[PDB]
Amino acid sequence: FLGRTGSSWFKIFLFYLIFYGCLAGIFIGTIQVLLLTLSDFEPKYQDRVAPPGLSHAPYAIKTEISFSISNPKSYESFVKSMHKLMDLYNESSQAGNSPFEDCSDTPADYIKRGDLDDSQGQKKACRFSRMWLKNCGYAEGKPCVVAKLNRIIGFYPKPLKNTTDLPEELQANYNQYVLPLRCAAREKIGSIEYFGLGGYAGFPLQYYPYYGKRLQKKYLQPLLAIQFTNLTQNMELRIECKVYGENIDYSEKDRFRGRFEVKIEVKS
Amino acid sequence: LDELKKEVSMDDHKLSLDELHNKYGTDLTRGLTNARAKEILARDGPNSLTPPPTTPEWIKFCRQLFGGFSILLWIGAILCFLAYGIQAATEDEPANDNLYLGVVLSTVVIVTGCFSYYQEAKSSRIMDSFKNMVPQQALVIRDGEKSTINAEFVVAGDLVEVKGGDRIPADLRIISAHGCKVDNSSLTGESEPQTRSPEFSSENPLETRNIAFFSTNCVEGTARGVVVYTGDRTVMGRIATLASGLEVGRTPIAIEIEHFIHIITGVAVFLGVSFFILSLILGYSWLEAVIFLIGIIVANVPEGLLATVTVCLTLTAKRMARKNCLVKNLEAVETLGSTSTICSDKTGTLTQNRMTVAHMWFDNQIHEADTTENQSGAAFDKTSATWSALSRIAALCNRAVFQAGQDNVPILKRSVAGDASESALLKCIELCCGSVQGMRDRNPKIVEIPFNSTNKYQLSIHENEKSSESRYLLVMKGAPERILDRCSTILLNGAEEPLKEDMKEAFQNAYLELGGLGERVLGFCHFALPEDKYNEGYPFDADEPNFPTTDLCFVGLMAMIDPPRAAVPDAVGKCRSAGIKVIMVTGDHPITAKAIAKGVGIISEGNETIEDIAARLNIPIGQVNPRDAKACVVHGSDLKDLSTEVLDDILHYHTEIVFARTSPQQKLIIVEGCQRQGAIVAVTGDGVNDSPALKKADIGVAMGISGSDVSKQAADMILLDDNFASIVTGVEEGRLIFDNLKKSIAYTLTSNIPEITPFLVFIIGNVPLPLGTVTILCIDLGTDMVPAISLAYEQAESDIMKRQPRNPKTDKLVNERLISMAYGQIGMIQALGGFFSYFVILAENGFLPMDLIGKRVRWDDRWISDVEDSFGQQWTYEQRKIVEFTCHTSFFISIVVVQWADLIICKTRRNSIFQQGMKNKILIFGLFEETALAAFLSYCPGTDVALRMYPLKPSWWFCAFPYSLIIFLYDEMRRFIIRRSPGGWVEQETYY
Amino acid sequence: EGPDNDERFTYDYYRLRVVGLIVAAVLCVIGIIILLAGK
Ligand SMILES: *[C@@H]1O[C@H](CO)[C@@H](O[C@@H]2O[C@H](CO)[C@@H](O)[C@H](O)[C@H]2NC(C)=O)[C@H](O)[C@H]1NC(C)=O
Ligand SMILES: CC(C)CCC[C@@H](C)[C@H]1CC[C@H]2[C@@H]3CC=C4C[C@@H](O)CC[C@]4(C)[C@H]3CC[C@]12C
Ligand SMILES: *[C@@H]1O[C@H](CO)[C@@H](O)[C@H](O)[C@H]1NC(C)=O
Ligand SMILES: [K+]
Ligand SMILES: [K+]
Ligand SMILES: [Mg+2]
Ligand SMILES: [Tl+]
Repeated sequence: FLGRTGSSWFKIFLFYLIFYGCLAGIFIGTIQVLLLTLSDFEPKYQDRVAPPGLSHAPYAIKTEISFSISNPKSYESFVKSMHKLMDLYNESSQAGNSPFEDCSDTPADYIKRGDLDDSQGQKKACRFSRMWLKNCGYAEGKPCVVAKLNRIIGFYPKPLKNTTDLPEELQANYNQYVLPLRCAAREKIGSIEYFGLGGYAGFPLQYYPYYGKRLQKKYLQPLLAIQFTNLTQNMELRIECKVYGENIDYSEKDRFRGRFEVKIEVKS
Repeated sequence: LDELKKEVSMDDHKLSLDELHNKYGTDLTRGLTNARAKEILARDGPNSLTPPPTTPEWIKFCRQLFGGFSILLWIGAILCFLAYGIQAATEDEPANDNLYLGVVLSTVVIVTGCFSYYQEAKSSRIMDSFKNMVPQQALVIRDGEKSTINAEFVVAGDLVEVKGGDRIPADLRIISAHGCKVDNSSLTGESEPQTRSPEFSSENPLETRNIAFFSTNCVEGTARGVVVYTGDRTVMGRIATLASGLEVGRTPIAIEIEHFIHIITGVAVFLGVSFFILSLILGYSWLEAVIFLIGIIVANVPEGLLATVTVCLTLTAKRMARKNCLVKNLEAVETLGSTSTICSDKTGTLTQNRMTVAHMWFDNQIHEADTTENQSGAAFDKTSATWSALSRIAALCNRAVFQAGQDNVPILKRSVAGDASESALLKCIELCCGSVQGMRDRNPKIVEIPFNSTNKYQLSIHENEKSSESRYLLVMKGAPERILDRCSTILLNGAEEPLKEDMKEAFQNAYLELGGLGERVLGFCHFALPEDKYNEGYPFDADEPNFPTTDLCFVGLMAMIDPPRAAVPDAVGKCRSAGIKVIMVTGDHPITAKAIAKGVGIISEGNETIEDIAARLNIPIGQVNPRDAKACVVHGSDLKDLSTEVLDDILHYHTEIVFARTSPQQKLIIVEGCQRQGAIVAVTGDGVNDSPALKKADIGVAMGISGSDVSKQAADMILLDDNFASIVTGVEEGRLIFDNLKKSIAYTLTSNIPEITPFLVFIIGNVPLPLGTVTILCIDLGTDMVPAISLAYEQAESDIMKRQPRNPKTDKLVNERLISMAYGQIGMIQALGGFFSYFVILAENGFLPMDLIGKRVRWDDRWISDVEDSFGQQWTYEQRKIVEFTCHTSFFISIVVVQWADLIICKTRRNSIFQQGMKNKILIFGLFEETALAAFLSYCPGTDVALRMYPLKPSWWFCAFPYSLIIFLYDEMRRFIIRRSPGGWVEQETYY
Repeated sequence: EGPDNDERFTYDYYRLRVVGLIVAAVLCVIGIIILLAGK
C-alpha cells in the first residue's frame, strides 16, 4: 500500500489499539486518585477568588450600557439579563420551611449552620424578596442597575469600623451588620439612589457564610438595586460602584475586584 | 558548458619552428612588432583569467528565509498581523497579543535564517589561486629587443624568454634552450625537474620537451619560446575555468535536512487546514479560525530544530579542529561519514613526497631501511664493515648539502640543496652515521667528475681520513650495470674477493627485485689507489682519465622511492574495514603508482591485473579472462580513448583500482564515474592537478603542509598536519554525528505532540485553553535547546567503524520509525501528563474536570465576571484567567519534566542507559539548566506580564512525574526487546 | 477559625517566589559545576 503489507498494517493497528487503550486507562486512573483527594463540600484552594468580585445584571457590551429612552428595542437587550436574575428571586421559588427560612427584615449578624459537613441536610438559607428592591419592564429612562457580591464558601464579609474617616462619612453607618456600596464618578452630574434589604445601601450579613452548592442549593445571595435618575443626557458617564470592608480589596488589572465599571449613556 | 574542458588538449609541438611562426605571424629572432603585438592584444584579449560570476550574499541569505519551516512561520507571522488588523478595526483591542506575536515570529525566521546561512557556506577562491600563478611581468623580444612587460600584455606569437626562478607566463613553443629544466608538478603533481628543448620528443604534448606551460616554473637554465596560448586558452587556464566553474551541488546532510522538512511541513499543512475547516463546521468565527491556525503553526513547526542541527555540526567541527583537521564547510563534517569511495592522489597525499632510501644490497643480502617520517621502524645493519664502506661512498660521492639554520628540524624534514637522489642519500647517512659534513671534512675531496649524461656515473677522489694511510681513495656511483662493468672485486663482510659469475648473478637478482618494487637503484663502488703509484702531491686530471676507472671494488647497491606516510597503510585498511572502496588517481608513472598501491594496501596481496596473469602464465593478454583480475592499472593514455560507459564497467568490475598518469580532467572524470554509480565520494589531494576532482567530490580533503594553495581552496577540509589517520577519524565522527542528529531530532519532535493536542481538545472539547502560543516558544526556543544540543556529545553505542557506509537512498536521517516513536508513542504520553496537570490545577481551584466541557464560551466571555465553578463560587474575568495562565505554566513545566525522561531515552537508540551510562556532562548540564530556566520563568517577578508565566505551588511540579517515569520504563522495555531479538518487529517499527 | 478564618483565602506567594528563585539559582550553580568538570 503506502507503507506496509496488510499483515503489517494489522499489527500496527492491534498495537496502537492496546497501547492507547492502556494510556487512556492510566490517564483515567490518575484522574480517579486526584478526585479521591478532594472534598465534596469545599475546594482545596480559595486564594484565587479571595477578594470577592462585584458583578451586575445589565450585560455590558464593554463595561457599558448605552441606549435611547425614545426607543423601545434600545434597552430590551439589558432588560433580558435584568429579568434573568430577578426571575430567580421569586416568591414561588421560596416556599415552605424547606429549604428556606424567614430571617430578620433588618441587617443582622452572621449565621453558622455548623461545619461544611453532610451531618445535616440542606443548610437552610435566608429568604430574599425582590420586593425589597423598590422602584425595580425596568427603568426605560435612567437605569435601575442591580449589584451582587460573588459567592465564596465560608467567606464572612466584614464591614469597616467607624474608627477613623470614611467616604460616606458616618451616614446611616450600620457599622456592625452592613457591607456598604457607594457609587461615584468632580464629574458629579447624576443622582445616586440605593435600594436593598432593610432599606440600607449594603448587603445583610445574615446571608453568610455561604455553604456551597452541594450543602446549600436554592440558596439566595443578597442583591443591591441602584438607580441613576441623573438629570443629564447624551454623554458617557463613567460610574464606579465600590464596596468597602476588611476582606474587600481591589486591583488595577481586575477592574471587577470588589467594584463596578459602568458607562451609562441615555442618548435620547 | 564545461564538457569541452573535460577533454584532453590538442597542440602544435609537431610543427617545425618556422612553420609555427607562419601560424602566429611571428619572428623567431626579432619577435613581434610593437604595433602587431598591440593589434593581437585587442584581437584575442588579455593574458589573464576572469573569475566566474558568483551569487551575491544577499540572495544567499534570503533563499533560506523560504524553506518549509520559515514559510509556515511567515504564514503565522502575517496571520498574526491579519487578526491584529481585523481587531484594530472592529472592537478596539488595547492588547498587544497578535501584534507582538507577529513581531516575535518574524524575528524567529530571520535568526533561523542566519543559522542555515552559516551552515550553507561556500568559501571558494579557486580562480584567484590560479591568477596568483601568472607573473606580474614577462620578458619578451619585440623589434629585436628584450623588454619586460605586464604579463597580461603578452599575446600569441611573441618571443618570450625565461630563466631559472621565473614562472612560465603563458603556454610556449620552445624554440631555443640551454640547460632548461622545468617544474611541471602543476600538471602531474610530480616536482622532479623536466628538461625543455626545441626538439619534439613525444606525440603527447603534455609529455614532449618542446612545450612549456603556464602555471609552471623554470627551475634552471634558460629558454626562449613562441607563445601559442594565452589566458583562458592555456592548458591550465582551462583547468582553472573547469575547477572554478563546476557546480557545487547539495551535500548528503543537506538533502536529509530538506527531506524531513517536507515530512514535518506536510503534517503541518495537513493538521493545519484539517482543523481549520473542522472549526468552521463547528461554527467558529473566522476571527477565531485564524487564531487557532496560528497556534497550530507554532505547535507543528519545531522552531529550534534547524539551529540545533547547526550547533551540533559546529561542535563536532570544533573537536576535529583540535585534531589538526580544519573544516571549511560545516556540512562536510558529515559527508566523510557517508563516504563509500575514496579517490586519492598519491604524491604528497599517500606519500611523503621525498625521495628516500628504501633498501641496500651488500654482503649478498637485501637490507631494508626505515622510510617513515618519524622513523617508527627498526635498524637493518650497523656491524658489517661493508656497510661503513658503502656509507662512506654515499656521503663522499655526494654534492648535496643541508640549507643553513635547519639544525632545529628533524633530518628527514629539512630542506636540501640538490637533486632528489643525492638528498635521499645525504639524509640516509646523516641519520645512521651522524654528521655527514664531518665525513666530508675528515676526507678532503681533491678532484671529482660530476655525474655525466654520457658517463652515467659520478666519481670522487679523497684524502683517506686514516692517519696510517692519509692516501687517496676513489669513490663512484651510477647506473648499477655500468658500475658492475667497472668492478673486479667485491667487499664481502670486510675483505675483498674476485667477482665470480655467482655473485654477479645475485647482483642481477637483487637489482631486479629492487626495481620491481618500483624503486630507483644505484650502484656504489670504490678503489684504494696504490700508494707508490700516487704520491701525496700527485695531481689528478678530471678532464682526461688520469687515473684508473676499471677493476674497481663493488661495495653495494642502494634503492630509493618516494615512500608512503607512516600512518597511510593502516588508514587505508581501516577505511576498507569500514567498507569504503579506495582508488588511486595519480599523475605519476604506472610502475611507481602500482608499487605504492601494494605498499599502502590499495592492492592487497595476491590480487592480479590482466597483465600479471599473462606474464605469470606466459600467455597473451587477450587470452586472459579479464574477470579473473580483481585489480587493474589504467594508464591515462588509454583512459583517453575510453567512453564513460567503459569507465563505468572498469569501476564495477574491479575492487582494487589504480588510475595512473591521469590529467586533472581525468581525475574529475573518475570522480564523476564513481558518483554516477550512486556513491558518495571523497577526494584526497595536495596539488593543483587535484583541484577539479576536489571541487566535484562530495567532500574534498586537502593536505595542509604539503598542499598547494589551489588544492586547499578547492577542498572542504584541510589536514593541517598532513595526518592521513584523520580521514579515519573524520569518517568515524561523521557516522557518530549522523546517529546523534537522529537522537536530537526525535527529542525535539517528541515535544510537538504535547503542544499540538491542547489546541485540538480546545476545539473538540470546548474547554479552557490548556497551553498558549507564547508557552510553546518557551519550550522550543528555551528549555529544549541545551538538552537537544547535548545529544551531539553521545558516544557510539557499538563499533560504528565495523558497519558498511549508509545507503543514502534507503538510510534516511528522519524516517517513519522516528515519527512513530516521537509522535505516536512518547509524545502522546507527554500530552497526557500535560493535560493531567491542567486538570489538577483547575480541579484544586474549584473547576472539576466534568464541568469543564463546553465552558470556554462563558470562560472567555470578558463581560461575564461571575462564572460559577463546581462548588458554586463566582469568578471574575481576570481571576479565572490567572488560574488558566497558571495552567499554561504547569503544562509547560510538565513538558520539561517529561522531557527529562525523553532526554535520557533519546540518549540511546539500542543500548540501555544501564549500559551506556550517564557520562555525558553536557547532557546533565542540560537537565539542570533546563529546570533552572523553567523555575526562573515561573517564579521571577514580572514574567506573569511578559510571558504570562505564573508561580507554581510545590505540589504542581510533581504532576507529570508518574508520566515521566512511564516513558523511561516503556522505552527501556522496548529497547530490551530490540536487543533480545534482532529479528525485526520492534526493530523495523521503532528503531530510529 | 470561625468568623476570623481569613487565612483560608490567603497564600504566601512572596515566600514561594523567594524559595523558587533560590532553587533555580542553586540548580544553575550545580549545573555549572558539573559542566566545568573539564570544560
Ligand atoms: C418570576 O417572576 C416574574 C415576575 O415578572 C414572572 O413573570 C410573570 O410572567 C407571567 C407569564 O409570562 C405574566 O403573566 C406575569 O405578568 C409576570 N409577573 C408576575 C408577577 O406574575 C415569572 O413568570 C416568574 N418566573 C417563575 C419561574 O416563576
Ligand atoms: C489526538 C489524537 C486523537 C491523534 C492520534 C493520531 C494517531 C492516530 C497517529 C499519530 C502518529 C501516527 C503514526 C505515525 C507513524 C506511522 C508509521 C508509518 O509508516 C505509517 C503510519 C503511522 C503508523 C501513523 C499512524 C497514525 C498515528 C498513530
Ligand atoms: C419609585 O416608585 C414609587 C412608587 O412605588 C414612586 O412613588 C416614586 O416616585 C418612584 N421614585 C422615583 C425616584 O422615581
Ligand atoms: K567538493
Ligand atoms: K518541540
Ligand atoms: Mg600530490
Ligand atoms: Tl513546536
